Amino acid sequence: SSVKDFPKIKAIRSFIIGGVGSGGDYHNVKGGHWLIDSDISTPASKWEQYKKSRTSWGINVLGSFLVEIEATDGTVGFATGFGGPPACWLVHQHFERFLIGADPRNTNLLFEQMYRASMFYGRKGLPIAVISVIDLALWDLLGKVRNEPVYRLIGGATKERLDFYCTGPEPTAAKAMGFWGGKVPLPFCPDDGHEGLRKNVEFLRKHREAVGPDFPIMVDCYMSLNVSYTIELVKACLDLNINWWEECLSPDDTDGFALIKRAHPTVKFTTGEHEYSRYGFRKLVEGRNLDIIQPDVMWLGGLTELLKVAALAAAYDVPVVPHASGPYSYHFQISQPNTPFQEYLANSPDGKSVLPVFGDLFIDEPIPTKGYLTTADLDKPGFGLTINPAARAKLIPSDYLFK
Amino acid sequence: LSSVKDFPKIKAIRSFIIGGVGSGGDYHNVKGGHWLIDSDISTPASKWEQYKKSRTSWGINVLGSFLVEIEATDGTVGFATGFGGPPACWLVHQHFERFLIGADPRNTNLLFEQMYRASMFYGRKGLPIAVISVIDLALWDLLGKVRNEPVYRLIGGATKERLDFYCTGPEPTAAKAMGFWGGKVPLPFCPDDGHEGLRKNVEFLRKHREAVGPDFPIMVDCYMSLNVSYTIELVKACLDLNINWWEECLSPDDTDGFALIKRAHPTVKFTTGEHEYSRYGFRKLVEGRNLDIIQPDVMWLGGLTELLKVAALAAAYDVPVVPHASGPYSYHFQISQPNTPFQEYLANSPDGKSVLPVFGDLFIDEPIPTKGYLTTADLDKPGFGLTINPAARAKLIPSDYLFK
Amino acid sequence: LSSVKDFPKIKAIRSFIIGGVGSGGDYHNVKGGHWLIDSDISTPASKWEQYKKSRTSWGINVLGSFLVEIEATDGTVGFATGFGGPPACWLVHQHFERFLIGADPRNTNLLFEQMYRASMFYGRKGLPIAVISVIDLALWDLLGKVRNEPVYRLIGGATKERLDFYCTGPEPTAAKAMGFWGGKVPLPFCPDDGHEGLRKNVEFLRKHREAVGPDFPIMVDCYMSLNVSYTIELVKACLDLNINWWEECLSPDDTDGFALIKRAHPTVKFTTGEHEYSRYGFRKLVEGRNLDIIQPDVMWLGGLTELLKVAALAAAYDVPVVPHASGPYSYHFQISQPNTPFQEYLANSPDGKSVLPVFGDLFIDEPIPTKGYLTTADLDKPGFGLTINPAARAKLIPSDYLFK
Amino acid sequence: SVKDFPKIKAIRSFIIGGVGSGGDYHNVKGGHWLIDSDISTPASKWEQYKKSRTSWGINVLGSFLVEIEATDGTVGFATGFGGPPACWLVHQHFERFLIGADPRNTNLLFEQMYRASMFYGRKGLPIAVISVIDLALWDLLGKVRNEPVYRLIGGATKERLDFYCTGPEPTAAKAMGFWGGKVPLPFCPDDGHEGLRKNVEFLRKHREAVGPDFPIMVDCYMSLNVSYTIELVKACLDLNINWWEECLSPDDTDGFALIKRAHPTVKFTTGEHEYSRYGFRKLVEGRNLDIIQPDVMWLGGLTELLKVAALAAAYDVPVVPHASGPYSYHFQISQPNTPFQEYLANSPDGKSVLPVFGDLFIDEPIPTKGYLTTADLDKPGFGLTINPAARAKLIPSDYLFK
Ligand SMILES: [Mg+2]
Ligand SMILES: [Mg+2]
Ligand SMILES: [Mg+2]
Ligand SMILES: [Mg+2]
Repeated sequence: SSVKDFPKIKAIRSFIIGGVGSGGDYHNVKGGHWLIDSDISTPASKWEQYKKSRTSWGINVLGSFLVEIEATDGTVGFATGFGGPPACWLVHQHFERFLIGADPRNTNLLFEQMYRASMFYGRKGLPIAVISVIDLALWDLLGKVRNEPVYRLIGGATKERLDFYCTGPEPTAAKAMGFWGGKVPLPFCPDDGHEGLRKNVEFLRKHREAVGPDFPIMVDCYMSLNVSYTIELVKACLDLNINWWEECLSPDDTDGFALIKRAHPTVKFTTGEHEYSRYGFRKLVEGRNLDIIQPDVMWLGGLTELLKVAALAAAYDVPVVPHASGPYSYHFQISQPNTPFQEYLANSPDGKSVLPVFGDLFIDEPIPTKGYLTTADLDKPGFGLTINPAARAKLIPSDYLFK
Repeated sequence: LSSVKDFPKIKAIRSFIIGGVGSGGDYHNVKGGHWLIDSDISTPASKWEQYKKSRTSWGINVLGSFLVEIEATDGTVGFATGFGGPPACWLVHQHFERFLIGADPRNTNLLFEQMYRASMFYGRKGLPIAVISVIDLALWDLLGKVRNEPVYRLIGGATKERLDFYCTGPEPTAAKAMGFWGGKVPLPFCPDDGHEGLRKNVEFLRKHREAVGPDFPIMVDCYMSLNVSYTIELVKACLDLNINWWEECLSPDDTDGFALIKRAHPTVKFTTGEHEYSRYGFRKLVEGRNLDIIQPDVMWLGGLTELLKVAALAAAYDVPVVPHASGPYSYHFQISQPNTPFQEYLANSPDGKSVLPVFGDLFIDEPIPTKGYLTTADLDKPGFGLTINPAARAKLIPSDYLFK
Repeated sequence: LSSVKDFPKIKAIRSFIIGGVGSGGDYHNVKGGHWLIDSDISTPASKWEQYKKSRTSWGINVLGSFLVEIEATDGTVGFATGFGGPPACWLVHQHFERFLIGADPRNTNLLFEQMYRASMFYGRKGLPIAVISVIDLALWDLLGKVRNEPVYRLIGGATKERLDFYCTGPEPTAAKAMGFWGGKVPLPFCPDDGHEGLRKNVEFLRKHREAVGPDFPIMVDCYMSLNVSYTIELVKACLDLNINWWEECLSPDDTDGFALIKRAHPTVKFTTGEHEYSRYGFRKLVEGRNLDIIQPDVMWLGGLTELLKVAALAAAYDVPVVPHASGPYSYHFQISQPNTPFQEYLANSPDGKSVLPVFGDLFIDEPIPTKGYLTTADLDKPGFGLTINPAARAKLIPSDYLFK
Repeated sequence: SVKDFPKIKAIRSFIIGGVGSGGDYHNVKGGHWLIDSDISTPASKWEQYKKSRTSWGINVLGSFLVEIEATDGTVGFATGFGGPPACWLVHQHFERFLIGADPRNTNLLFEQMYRASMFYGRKGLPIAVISVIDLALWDLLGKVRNEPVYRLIGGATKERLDFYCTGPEPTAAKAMGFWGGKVPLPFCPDDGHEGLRKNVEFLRKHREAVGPDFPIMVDCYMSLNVSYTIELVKACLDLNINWWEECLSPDDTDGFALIKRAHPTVKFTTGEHEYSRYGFRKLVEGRNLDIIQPDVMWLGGLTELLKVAALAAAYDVPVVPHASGPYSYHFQISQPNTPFQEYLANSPDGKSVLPVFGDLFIDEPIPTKGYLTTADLDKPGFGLTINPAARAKLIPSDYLFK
């Protein structure tokens, strides 16, 4: 009588995305893509048979999945992420019980229940990725019911333009397209010894020469190094003026950054894409040994938990720059006090062009073909992503997993 | 783009000083006789005989209350009240209005950051921040009204369907009888009264404990009037009384002192925060985890936008946030977060034996916990659900005269 | 080579979901009425009414149990069970099988590092690690069978000839009567039940202390359901009950909180760890030496291979390791290390008054501590000494359907 | 039912006569660089003990061998330094814990020997004795099972083991295939600034001889101090030294916190003269050491080494044992945090690879090409067979009890 009668959650559906290159799993791409077939230092590079390809050790094992949440009024919110079959299984077997019949505006409650109820087998990893996509679907639903973009529901626009840096093998392409900086993947791991270190130095030197003395260059190490190696490598590259070194250490050793900072206190280091929950991120802010924390919105717990993570970081003026994530990150970056810019993970096989982060799953993903986006690009209900009707044929119902 | 709601922009902002007393955000600008100002209460000024008997003697009621109205281009008006009076209104128009006119009210994060950083040279804490807080609350009231939704449904929904209250006042037996889960009494004597005062404080608490029985929770408010050594000795002298928690024992300037207090009484709970401001001020109270509960006042710390960030920081360490009784502004907040367990109700009756509106006759529909609790249904009104009493309109003094 | 044993390589790996309930590694996937799911137990979900009376209500039994079989080229088959069900089986074949086929099963260190580091992008803790744990245990079972030796004789031998147990369940008088050295009871109410819940918790523990006498050791399991302040107050309220130790008082996400708990109760023992994973996860529980005992679950933390490394680190600080239940997988470990003093047995009888197989009817010869202890002789069988019940194989659901 | 494992029937001890044979690396013939070249040591402070390491007694103990025979006739053995006093302790103290025991009870036997000798041990000689006994137990276990020790402690984490060479000729190390060369620091702090400049020139010459890329490490044999180390390292920054080894006395590992404050981008190592899991935990705490280097024959043995490596692994600190031959090879090839092996050049001039234990064994696998593979280690136990010729040099320890 006095306030809006908000529709409640009626049902939840999940699908696995058939094929590759479509959906939230960044690394479930076709062979030849630099993301899986170029020289990239990884936790498995220690072993020859898992050194030449990231798919060899299973970086693409999970695949992508999609969650749809339908309200009693017919409005449907959705989101995608990596997790595939196992994720869909958990969606229905465990989390559905908390959603059906609930007021979707109760984001704080739903997250706490899903998180604490799965604590015995979760807290980090796959289960949290599942909660993340469910939470993102809820926000998409809330935006659509109110007919407002998600960013207008979480603080508004703190900026009217979102500037991107490009992650890929071709920083000169990033520069030419308008991106403010380029992040390249380190090719060799510590096990390659000093030989690999010199090759790593040459690889970076070549890029620095190619883009000029001013273009910012960042280095992604995909949690593949160690303290001693990181310190030696960074020292060897001091004249290359690297902007920052990303995820040098395993997510299990964030304590190691106190040691890295002791050695290179004037050098920037970042990490976080493989960390989860507000409890996990509080440790990355503690000690302030990380210049930027980079959670993945589809992995850390979702938008609801991300808002809390950013608030804690904001109390220490630590910037939050999410790992890729597309619109799920765009709506977040454009609305907070401490979210300076955005990352775009080059999704073209050669890293020379900008293609949709989620492939052909959606038909209207806003892309930074000129290195940036504006609030206008995000002025669509929810997260603004419309499922490509032609992609429905590729959406496999998860029903078979329960037969 | 036309693909989404066309939200109205901010058209104008108005401010008023609330005439008289007992109405508005200033809890302490009340009529003489009210225990809030005329009972024995230890304060930072109790050190001096002429300022020990009443809190008004030294100026606790000097500012008064003020009201801010923010009107959107569609005619919708959001508002909020708080303490600050004339000087607060002066700042609203002279400094902050420039950031508001023509802005999208949904840009709460941007507007807060601009007002806070732009007033940093004379603010960061205190009066200027209280001004920003009331403006921010008015923005949220406006947002809820435009969307036709209660504020709590815009900041996380309901994490609980019922909000339980504890009652702050001189009569915990009344609090118990009314349904409140606990009672917080004000400490009567300050450190300068010496050991006699300490004995009198102990006797004061002993009698309250005996009156409510051994199980009813009793908390003690010290209004930032003690010091480390006195707190340690007082707490020790009261161990057998089973005090639930000791509130604001130290000056807000010495939160570092709780490390020393915790070293002495690690099994005793301590709280503080009503006179702390910004996310930068509160990060300190969470650091070291020497405070069991942080208690910011929504109308003082910076507003709801900033409070949401303060609560999130505390939540990462599972530190509960229980705001200093701020009426609906705190109710909508407490009902929505994962670490906001209960609420405080500052007995506003002269004798502390009954529950009356926190903001007096300024509004006509303030939800009150006469039974010691409120429900989400009680909060189901647009914005903060407060409607100005048309009769109070006459008391609303335009701030225009301050610029003549 | 021609001078040493020609060890068979891994030929194939099979996984099965255990149909029904009460059989397999999932301790909580049991029939209704079992105290493990239907008694008053404080949990992380006890904050919500609809989830506080039953642990199955919020999903403690959602995963189910699964079995892994690893067959060597000589036809020898090693196997192990654990919780994880369908999703666990999916991962076994889709991700981990690639590292196992054709490998030398004696390369336990290599295989664990590969599975762990290759799944770090979505693992490090939780379900994925539980999968790796069961595969590792199956590898050890296989190694013992190929060499015709018990697993304990392959990881250090016997550091003791007898393994003493304490009993976890609602009836400590039964534990005492059956010969167990101590009894661990589950705390009934969570912090959200306030002071009333706290008084009830105290009365609950007092009743048990009264029942077993002043000398019988009583431990309290809190199933990661409390918080720092509540734990401190509860322990203080139970000081005269002489509780041996308080288990998993905090969420596994806040082990840092034990520093605060120890500051308040330095003479009281605290334990945790059943929901922590990897050597990297456990190194934190040993740092600061704020935990008197760490308790990993061998089927969850990463496996026996990783557990051996966790125990070695703890051993450098003389911190005892007492794994969570785990049956034979834990018995073989506890009997072989320098810092593994005793073992836990989770009373699996619906009323907690008798001891039954931990894995139910899945096996036909599980050694059980009916007298409160086991001996090295009880463990003298190839591998982990568990023989699959033929009648249970029909209950074994091939995971094949998950890939159709 | 299960295997009926043979129990320990007896234990025998022998002193290895002469020099150049056995576990005492430094009990060699005069002229060997190990004892007669310029090497900074704890005793370099005194002129009469400056020129040779034997002058102050680095070779005073000698080598000894322990044989443990099981009831089935199988015999496991190991060698180490300790000589006569070591043999005395083997029988007078430790034999009581071994006779009649199941050799598979490695954890129990180690704890009993260590804790029972705590009143006069914990570090040093007594621990070296326990180590050799423990190694003999593992040799026995592998032989009874007809498996290499590495297949009993985790398998192979690598199929190839790369070595770096310790000696005065890094160009020889490079030529032979070793990935790096570790040279001994010639002068101690007591030689003042003059000695420091000579140390710098000494290292510069080696760097210039092997080129800018070949890894060069510097061994300081626990002879320096904090201030001197800080000044020396600073003076050599342009030489790109890979790591500085055992700069401080084993009694002052706390000093590395100070060294790291000064040179946080420089690698430091130590540990060959540290013992037990309790001793090594301190080297891992603070993470001020980039590599810990216990000697398998001194720290307590393989059983304890496995625990030391596990603690280090929790912090990703690599463990690279000091020399040790097969006792270390089997360990390095099997752990997650044991990247490479050290080969202490035993040739007098340091230009060739000779057996670590001399002519004591007849089949010691040697890294003539700078590496070894799992195939080289595929022998029962530690794969060392006593040289029939050497049997004559095996002096029964019996005379020590008469
Ligand atoms: Mg990255
Ligand atoms: Mg107060
Ligand atoms: Mg437990
Ligand atoms: Mg050395």
